[PDB]
Amino acid sequence: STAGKVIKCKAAVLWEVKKPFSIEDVEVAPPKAYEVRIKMVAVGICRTDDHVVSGNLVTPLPVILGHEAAGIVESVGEGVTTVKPGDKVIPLFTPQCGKCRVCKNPESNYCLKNDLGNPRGTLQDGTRRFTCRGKPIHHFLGTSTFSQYTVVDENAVAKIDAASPLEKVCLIGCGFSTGYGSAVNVAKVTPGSTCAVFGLGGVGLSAVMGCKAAGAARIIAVDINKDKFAKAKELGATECINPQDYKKPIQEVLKEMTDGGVDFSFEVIGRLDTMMASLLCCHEACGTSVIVGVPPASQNLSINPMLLLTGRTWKGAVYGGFKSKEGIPKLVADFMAKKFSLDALITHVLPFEKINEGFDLLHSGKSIRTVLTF
Amino acid sequence: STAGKVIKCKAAVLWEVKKPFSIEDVEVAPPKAYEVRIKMVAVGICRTDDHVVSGNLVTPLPVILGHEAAGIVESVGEGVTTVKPGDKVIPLFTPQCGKCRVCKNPESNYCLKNDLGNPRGTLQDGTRRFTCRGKPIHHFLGTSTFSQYTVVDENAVAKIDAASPLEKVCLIGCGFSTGYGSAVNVAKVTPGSTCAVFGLGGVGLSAVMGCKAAGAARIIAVDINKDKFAKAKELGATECINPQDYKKPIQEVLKEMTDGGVDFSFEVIGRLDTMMASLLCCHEACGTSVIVGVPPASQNLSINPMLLLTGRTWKGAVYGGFKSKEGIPKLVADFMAKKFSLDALITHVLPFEKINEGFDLLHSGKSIRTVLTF
Ligand SMILES: NC(=O)c1ccc[n+]([C@@H]2O[C@H](COP(=O)([O-])OP(=O)(O)OC[C@H]3O[C@@H](n4cnc5c(N)ncnc54)[C@H](O)[C@@H]3O)[C@@H](O)[C@H]2O)c1
Ligand SMILES: NC(=O)c1ccc[n+]([C@@H]2O[C@H](COP(=O)([O-])OP(=O)(O)OC[C@H]3O[C@@H](n4cnc5c(N)ncnc54)[C@H](O)[C@@H]3O)[C@@H](O)[C@H]2O)c1
Ligand SMILES: [Zn+2]
Ligand SMILES: [Zn+2]
Ligand SMILES: [Zn+2]
Ligand SMILES: [Zn+2]
Repeated sequence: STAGKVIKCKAAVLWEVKKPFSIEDVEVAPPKAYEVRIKMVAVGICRTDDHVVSGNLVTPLPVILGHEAAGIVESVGEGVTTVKPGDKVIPLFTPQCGKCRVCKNPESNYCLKNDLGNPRGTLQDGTRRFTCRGKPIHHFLGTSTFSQYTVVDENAVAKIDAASPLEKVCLIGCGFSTGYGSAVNVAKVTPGSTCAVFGLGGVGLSAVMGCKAAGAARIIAVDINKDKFAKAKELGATECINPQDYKKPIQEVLKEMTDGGVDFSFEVIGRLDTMMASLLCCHEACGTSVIVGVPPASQNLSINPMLLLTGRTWKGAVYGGFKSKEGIPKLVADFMAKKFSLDALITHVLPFEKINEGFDLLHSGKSIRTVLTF
Repeated sequence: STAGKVIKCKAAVLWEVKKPFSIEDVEVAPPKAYEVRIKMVAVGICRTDDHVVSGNLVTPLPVILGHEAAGIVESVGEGVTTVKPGDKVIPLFTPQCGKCRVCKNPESNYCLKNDLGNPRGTLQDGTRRFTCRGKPIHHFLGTSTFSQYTVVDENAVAKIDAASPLEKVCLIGCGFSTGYGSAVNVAKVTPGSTCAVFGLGGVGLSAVMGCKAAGAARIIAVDINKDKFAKAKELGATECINPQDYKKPIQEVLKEMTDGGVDFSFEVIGRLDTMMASLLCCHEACGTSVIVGVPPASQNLSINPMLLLTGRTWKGAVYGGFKSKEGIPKLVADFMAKKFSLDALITHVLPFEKINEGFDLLHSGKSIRTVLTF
């Protein structure tokens, strides 16, 4: 078929920050050893991809973004053992190399092969694999799934049940794993808990579902766009509060209604002020706050150490604490076992060519998740 | 009798900022409903008392300070079931009321009857018990043990072993418990780990001891006053490193030396600089940083969220996370079972009358603990 030689296909290239997508012809080069070329079926538009086109994330340009996705293996490099041609996979946006200090810790998931800390714009081997009009293109977060084909490494590709719906199970690459793992795994939510979840988009609604899942007493979701409330209610929310109806700031309104702080506070928006509301609204001698939202580049918060001395614990994490290559297999098997549902979150399915339109529904706020089909 | 009514004795009166403490004559009105009037026998000087004098801790003046002590029950106020007269007893700078949210909740020890957070200088009910020169005097942290006699509340005092050598055992009243529990109880130092302790005065050295009791493998004790290292070492430190011998900042100094970050970092000092230094030296994808030192009056840190999004967990604590009425007798029981030695922390024993000399000894770096015997 194509394996061995190069494939020429399309992609939605980002050339300039604050500039639209260019769906172009590109040349995706052969899988090297311990790497794999995938053929996409469906990709999801996540707000982390919208942080690079607006300058909040700094990454080398030109670049082809994307990371919540699903596809089928077209070829394997030498000694690739885990997957084989024909197989179904979900590309992981943080790998599980198997050998590093982080990886060895049962409790850590930010493997030392990730491109989040300081972006290289390559694949672990040192190079790139894309060329457009002769100009090579950079790889986003290792995955680069906004293209009709992709080469990712063997330790960052997770195989899934060959009976999975690729057009639904794709949010398990970031959207769900992240939010759900924040509640379930990271914050260690207790049956009885009172949680406050700031932000009602596809990664936060999975934290609402996760809080419910763990046995929360009250789940207070916070947002500015009120059409978000309904869906959240429907997934596990006890009450929904839009901070615009208040005279006192929302950390006060949320404190008074829970007896001076919620048990767990989550911030799934990603902005410097709400990261403080989410610290101030938990209970001062027993709260916990999990930062989930990736913030604006180079900008700092100011906090007085007395806010933590009494006991609030502040933390955060990437991929909901789930070990990419070992955990996503499982999480897909739980989708399949009919244990939870991704259908609530996917609100529109546009073909790949409308990638920018999806980005406009994300910006106006009509989408929980827009899924792109190849 | 001693008991019955108002006692007239000597006390350590702080009438103004940065003043020497006068030893004047005060009157100690008898314990009301559910109160205790203890006679002091041994008190320890702790830098938190000192934080008031220097203005780091605004607390209302005139005042009697001291919260680290032992003595014997004298007159007990009507309704007390907890302790009776003659019991060798230790006061507690954080109450364990039993009934409040924090008290009910299995992890928090910050009882609401505290003037720790927000001060008031009285005993719980709102009134004060000492008068000097027809002027009424405030209390410090509901204890005020720098005095021959004091009136505590019932939910704030602990019953200990009638064999306990007051003079040494008094240290569990702040210094030991805080540092110990900071490792053993809240950082949760897992076995075969690497810990860093910044600061080597009474409480800090108990934090060194606690990390060893938990079973960590490398203990790095960072402190500028070299002299302390001899004790530190002998007590449980692996390598205590002094900050001035370096060219490079102590965070990265420790980062390289530990494969990018120590596992548990504690700051048992109070310098804002050091609270930051300690966060940055713990491992980005699973580091832990407990604040233990009391920051001076409203000097706020500036930090960027990315230090937490990868996995660091920042948090704080009072009383080793030990619930007061409970943990301190248990801990003293282990001390009576020869579990630790408080001899190694006590470096001077002054006659009470010398209160002023002991503060100087603190300020010099000659002392670890100084016991002012009554
Ligand atoms: N931790 C991770 O591993 C990880 C992975 C992916 C994404 N993320 C982060 O999650 C963030 C959220 O992503 P998303 O997928 O949910 O997209 P999203 O854009 O749909 O969600 C944002 C929500 O915030 C709401 N909002 C806006 N202003 C608000 C305000 N001032 N107060 C409260 N709510 C407000 C918006 O209306 C929307 O409901 C992303 O920015 C990204 O940084 C984190
Ligand atoms: N949370 C609580 O329960 C609790 C209880 C008691 C005390 N505290 C606080 O803990 C702190 C310690 O008490 P202590 O009696 O042991 O005081 P201490 O003065 O004896 O300890 C200070 C140590 O820090 C060292 N040091 C000073 N500046 C330094 C710097 N810039 N870098 C590194 N080391 C430096 C000093 O050399 C000394 O070794 C005080 O701030 C006190 O207010 C908290
Ligand atoms: Zn790894
Ligand atoms: Zn994403
Ligand atoms: Zn103290
Ligand atoms: Zn209480």
